[PDB]
Amino acid sequence: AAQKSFRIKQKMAKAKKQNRPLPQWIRLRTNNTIRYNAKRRNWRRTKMNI
Amino acid sequence: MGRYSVKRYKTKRRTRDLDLIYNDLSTKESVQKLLNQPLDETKPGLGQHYCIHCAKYMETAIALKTHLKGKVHKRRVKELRGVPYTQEVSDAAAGYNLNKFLNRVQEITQSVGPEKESNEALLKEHLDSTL
Amino acid sequence: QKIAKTFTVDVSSPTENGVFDPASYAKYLIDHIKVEGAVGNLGNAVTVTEDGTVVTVVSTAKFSGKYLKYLTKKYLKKNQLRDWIRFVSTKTNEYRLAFYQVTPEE
Amino acid sequence: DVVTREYTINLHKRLHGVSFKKRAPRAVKEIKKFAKLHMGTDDVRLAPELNQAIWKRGVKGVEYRLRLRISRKRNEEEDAKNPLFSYVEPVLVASAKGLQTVVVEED
Amino acid sequence: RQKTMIAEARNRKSLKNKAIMPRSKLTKSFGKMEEHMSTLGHDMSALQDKQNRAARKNRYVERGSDVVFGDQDALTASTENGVKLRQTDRLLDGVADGSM
Amino acid sequence: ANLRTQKRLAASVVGVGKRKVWLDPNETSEIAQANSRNAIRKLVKNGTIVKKAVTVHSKSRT
RNA sequence: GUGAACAGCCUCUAGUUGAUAGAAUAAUGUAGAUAAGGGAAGUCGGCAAAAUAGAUCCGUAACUUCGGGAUAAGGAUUGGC
RNA sequence: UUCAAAUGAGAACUUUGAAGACUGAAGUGGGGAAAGGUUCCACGUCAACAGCAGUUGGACGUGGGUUAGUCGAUCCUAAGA
Ligand SMILES: [Mg+2]
Ligand SMILES: [Mg+2]
Ligand SMILES: [Mg+2]
Ligand SMILES: [Mg+2]
Ligand SMILES: [Mg+2]
Ligand SMILES: [Mg+2]
Ligand SMILES: [Mg+2]
Ligand SMILES: [Mg+2]
Ligand SMILES: [Mg+2]
Ligand SMILES: [Mg+2]
Ligand SMILES: [Zn+2]
Repeated sequence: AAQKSFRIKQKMAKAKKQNRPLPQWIRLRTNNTIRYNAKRRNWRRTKMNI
Repeated sequence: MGRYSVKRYKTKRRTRDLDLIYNDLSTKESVQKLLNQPLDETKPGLGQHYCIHCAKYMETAIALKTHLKGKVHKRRVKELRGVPYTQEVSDAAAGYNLNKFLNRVQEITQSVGPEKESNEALLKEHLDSTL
Repeated sequence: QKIAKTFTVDVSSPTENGVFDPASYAKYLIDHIKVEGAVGNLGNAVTVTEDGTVVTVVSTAKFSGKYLKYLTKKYLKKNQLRDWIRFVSTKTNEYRLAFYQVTPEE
Repeated sequence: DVVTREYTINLHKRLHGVSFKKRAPRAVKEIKKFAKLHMGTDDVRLAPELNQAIWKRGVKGVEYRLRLRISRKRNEEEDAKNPLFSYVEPVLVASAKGLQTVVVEED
Repeated sequence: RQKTMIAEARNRKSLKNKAIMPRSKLTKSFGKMEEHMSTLGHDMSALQDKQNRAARKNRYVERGSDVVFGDQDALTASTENGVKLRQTDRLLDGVADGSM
Repeated sequence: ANLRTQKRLAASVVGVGKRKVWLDPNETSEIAQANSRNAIRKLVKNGTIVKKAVTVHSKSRT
């Protein structure tokens, strides 16, 4: 909704900052086993459920 | 072909022809006979109130009066003015029995025409008086 | 009531370029200006004169700049100059004929 | 060979019995086939003014006969697969009736 | 000629679907102007004088920019994400060299 | 080329719909350079972008 | 605009032109129509279709809780100038 | 639905122009409530997705953007808790 509460907007801000792929320099580290972002979220795939 | 023309001009729904109506209107005796008809239960208005030009029965005198005050009756009267287009007209147009057609047209102009016009005028004034 | 109104038209640019005829245009206006619903009824009402660069129409009976523009555009269409020459207004009741924008061929 | 001719195409017998939503597109395709028949070119380009003439009376109102100016010219691009192509232009005339195939002198 | 003009006007006009573009906003070419005036039978000497004057006024003079950067391009490495000079690149800022 | 943004900006600047905006098909690079409403105003002024007239709905028969 | 009308149909402003396409036109289908003469003889069964229809005028029965039935029924007309 | 040009290795599907149509103001128009949460906009860009295609995209990558004494919440009480 346009008229939203601050708690909702703060959670939305955290989700926006989490929405990213991996930095490329992570892949170059020694013994790196992280190859993709397995917790990535999109607005049309999984709903945040408030 | 189309549904409207088929269901209006089907053979079993045919109406009386203009030449027959002209022959009915030509003689005063036929006009009197059609004006004085026996009471028939199969006709609207007990066979009374019969327009000869349209060959149409009416249920009431007011219905006949409204029919007379109408363009359909005027159209029929306008149609019944000239030669009724028998077979002789088409024959002479093709070039056949030309003298017979000319003699028929002359007889219509001389004898049949004015008598039919006078009978129509008498019928009109009679309907005006009785209505 | 019947105050005289003067309309001026400047045909100088097409006349100098030699694709226009001010005398023919003035004759067309004389022949085709309508008064009270008929042509050729300009008796002491509308006067049209020309001098090679300016055409002047002085009228006392129901003449407007819109009507003058309409008649001039009819004349331009009749002479097949409608796609190249237009009727513009410089100030109130003074007008000119101008060529449309043309790029040089080079 | 560079050449230019004027033809009359009978679109009535080519569009006889065609569904109404397909009449103008089929007229376009038939005109392309006509140019291919008369010039031997697989590459046929129609003028947009010709497309306007085809589509002037809507999707189902194509004229019975059209007067066309067909020009076979040279394909200048190296990457093109064919050295020649046809360019079809409309010939706006008083009527498309009673006209024969003619050759236009190119100046 | 009248029937041909009717046909040409019909092919030109499409007033039922949209309006015609204004000539006061459009511009046309002197070649078409010259050929139309020649068809009408006028004298094109004054129009050709005006066009020659316009062409002689419209001259192209080269400059230092044309001399130095006339055929060159780039002069700056294009970024992988199409970013500006001071725009952060989340994906690639931690890797300095293009080989890595 | 893609002039969808330029068409939208021209419609907004001129004040009409996208159906009433004409972009010159010969000045494609010049239009593609215009990323701002100020540049669109410049294009409208110099004639690259033109506002079409309304479709007529005559009342003569009425 | 037509029209009693936020109905149906067409248009201005604005907005779309999206839904895999091309070529042929067999049978059988889905959706929609027409039909000589007869007119329900079909079928468990008039199922389905057809017929009617707006407005103006004439006129309108049994029955009834007297308020209705009722637009009962049955007839005539409609354009343009 | 069609024609031309541009872009592109590649265009039935992208862009612009030229045409034919549609929604027909109880809209396929212009705004909002609930809900969603960046989907808005720019630049770059096609492996996967858009049951054909795709140079296009609500896709992928990088960023920009939401400014109030007067608009709301905030205050009041309603059924109620
Ligand atoms: Mg067929
Ligand atoms: Mg039958
Ligand atoms: Mg039986
Ligand atoms: Mg039986
Ligand atoms: Mg009853
Ligand atoms: Mg509809
Ligand atoms: Mg419509
Ligand atoms: Mg696919
Ligand atoms: Mg977007
Ligand atoms: Mg994104
Ligand atoms: Zn009668």
